[PDB]
Amino acid sequence: KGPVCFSCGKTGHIKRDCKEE
Ligand SMILES: [Zn+2]
Repeated sequence: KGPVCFSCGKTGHIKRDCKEE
C-alpha cells in the first residue's frame, strides 16, 4: 500500500503529487 492518485486512480503517487506542475 502506498500513495493513491485521486486523479488517475493509480498507486505510487498522490493526486497532489500527480501533475503538480
Ligand atoms: Zn496519477
